[PDB]
Amino acid sequence: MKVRPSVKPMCEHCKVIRRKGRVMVICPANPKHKQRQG
Amino acid sequence: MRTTYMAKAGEVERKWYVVDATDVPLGRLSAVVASVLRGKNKPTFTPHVDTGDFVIVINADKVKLTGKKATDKIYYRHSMYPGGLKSVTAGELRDKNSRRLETSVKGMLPKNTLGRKQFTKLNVYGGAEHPHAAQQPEVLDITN
Amino acid sequence: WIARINAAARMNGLSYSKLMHGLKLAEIDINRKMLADLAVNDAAAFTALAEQAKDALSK
Amino acid sequence: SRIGNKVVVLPAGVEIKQDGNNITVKGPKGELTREFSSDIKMNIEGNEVTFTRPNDSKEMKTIHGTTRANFNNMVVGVSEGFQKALELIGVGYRAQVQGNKLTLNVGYSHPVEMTAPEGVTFEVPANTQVIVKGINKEVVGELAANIRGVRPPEPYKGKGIRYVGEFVRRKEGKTG
Amino acid sequence: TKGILGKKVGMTQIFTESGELIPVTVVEATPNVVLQVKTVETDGYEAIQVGYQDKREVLSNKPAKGHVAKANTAPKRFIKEFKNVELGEYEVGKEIKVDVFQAGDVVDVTGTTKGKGFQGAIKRHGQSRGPMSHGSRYHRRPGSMGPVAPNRVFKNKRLAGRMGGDRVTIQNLEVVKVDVERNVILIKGNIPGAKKSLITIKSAVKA
RNA sequence: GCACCUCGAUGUCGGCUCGUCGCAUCCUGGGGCUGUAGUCGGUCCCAAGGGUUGGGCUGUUCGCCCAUUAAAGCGGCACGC
RNA sequence: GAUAAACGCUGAAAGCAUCUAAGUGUGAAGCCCACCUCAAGAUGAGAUUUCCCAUUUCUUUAAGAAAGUAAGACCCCUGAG
Ligand SMILES: [Zn+2]
Repeated sequence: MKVRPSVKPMCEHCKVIRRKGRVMVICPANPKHKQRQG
Repeated sequence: MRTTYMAKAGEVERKWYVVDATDVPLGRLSAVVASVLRGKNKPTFTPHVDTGDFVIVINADKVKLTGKKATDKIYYRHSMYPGGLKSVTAGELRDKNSRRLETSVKGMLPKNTLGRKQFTKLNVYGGAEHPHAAQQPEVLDITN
Repeated sequence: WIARINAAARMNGLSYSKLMHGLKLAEIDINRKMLADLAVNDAAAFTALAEQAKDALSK
Repeated sequence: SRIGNKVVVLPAGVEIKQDGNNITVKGPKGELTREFSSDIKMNIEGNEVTFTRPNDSKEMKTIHGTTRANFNNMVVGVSEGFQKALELIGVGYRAQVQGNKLTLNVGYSHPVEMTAPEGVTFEVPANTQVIVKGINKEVVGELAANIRGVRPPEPYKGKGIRYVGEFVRRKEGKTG
Repeated sequence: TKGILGKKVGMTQIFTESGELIPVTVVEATPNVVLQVKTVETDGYEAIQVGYQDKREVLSNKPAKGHVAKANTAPKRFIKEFKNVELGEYEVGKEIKVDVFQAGDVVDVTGTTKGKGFQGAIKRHGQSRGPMSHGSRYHRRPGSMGPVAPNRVFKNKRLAGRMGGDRVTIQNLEVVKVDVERNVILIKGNIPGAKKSLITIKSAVKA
């Protein structure tokens, strides 16, 4: 993961998902773009 | 000096009530039950004499906790030793010791020597049955 | 005397304050000491007063 | 709700009860049962039964799609069943069945046993490929995923267990 | 499950059959009378009373001789219980002889310790000294009572107060012999207890 | 920095004895990414349960050095007593 | 046994996708047990086994006083594990 307070897409395939009181960025394009807010 | 009834210790007749707890939250059960045990809703106060009643509480396993607080109202105890907080409980006490959830009414009363007498008129049973059927209790509806 | 009036007023369905508004519309002005003694002893007279206070604010 | 209003075509061998909130489905293989919310309503008009609901909420739309997709899973699982076949690359890895005991020689010093619940079998045609069958999708998915977690693949040669069609990436790192 | 009380005699040595020296304690026993059987229907749990010695008849009471009298023995001193046993198999008034621990070999020994009076704060807890020279005056003291800020003293700051008198188990010891004709179990190692005291011997909990 | 506070009198920092708490974690425990072949590693997330060495030179807070160890944590408690 | 970070299964809102809102799991020396000890002054003072069964005064019979006893304990004496 990368846990940052600020979260943006990185690629064309980044999709923003809320799972709990949180914001995700999930990519099948790379595993390098996993992102948390925290 | 004039005329108001300062009631005496052996004049007040007491009663026995049954109060269900099927899907009512903690605050409002405890509110009505704690207003009962001081002898309110009777015109014969003193602020001395135990003019209260007797409350029996049935189905303590089925008390609502609204929204969250199921995993959240962490109670706390400390035991006078260093490093001694024990936050063991949660909303777990609905399952184990549903009698103990005898804290949210023990808070609601004064902490005199009448808030220790009037606490010993609760009989909170987690199941659905009296052992006290020999004393002929009555039922209270709650639209309160 | 307010607490005793509240108890014996809730015994007749009236809330703890609407006796006051109801009696002051019906022009009845008892001290609350005497309402306390009647609310303890004279249940018939207290129900009479409570029914006139029901009668006043039933407009 | 373009899934919340698609028609559920029941083939031959569909027997449906209504018991309070229970909606039980019999048929040629299975007897799957659940419960649902009172905000849903069944239908008649033989064997294509759809759902229409009390609307005018904020949601309007979630439970529709979930109940239609879950009953299509119900009806397909009673009719046909489901297959999620796995493989074994990383040459020297085996899979053997004595009844309901999987033995997986995936390179440990063990082996690895895997038991089974009732409605799931394990078919082993050859020493690589393993097939999982049954009625539900959830049960089959959990068992297949528990098989995958024994040795999931690697990005360097690609050993372990896959799907039939995973896309396992290969990072060709040097020899140092 | 298996349980025999008894006494404490002393310390010996034993060559085993390979020829090695082993330190060995000596525990006696007697006939071993079961006094009551406690059931869930009357007591809420399951246990067995047991007691080992023979008083004279001068040294008991009419309640004690009424309590013993459903087993037809002399009044007995050291009455205790045993939990965690699946009953069956136990009449009122049997004898649980020394035969039970032939190949038990893994045993918890629960004595009661000695007593040593008032002693210092070192001998209870192993707190070290201060220096005995270079001008000091702090030879054998119990330290400092804590910090300044809380305006009190915390609990468990250990000080003087009598050594010994409390009961102590020791886990996982071995059994060497069972001498039925002399009523003696031999145990490797070290048992907490003064002589002539009680010792309970059980099959160990930790397998 | 200011001067509310203690001048009919409140002792300075190290060391000895004795500890206790916080987590922005030194080791052990569970994970995610890698410019991760292996053995090693780099970074980040969870986590306070226990443990954290003897010496040489300085009055020493600092420090440097020898030999070990899984590791030789940072701080508060009147810069603890 | 329930969790943390993390990993999923099924599934829509959003005809796809998606660990999540409905539903259902894996998951650490950490939490609660399991191991040892204290523990009914736990004034909410718990439970079981065994032992012991009646004079005078009337005060006006009330949970009255007074007196010799039963089961049993103590005073005193020889002592130490
Ligand atoms: Zn991307």
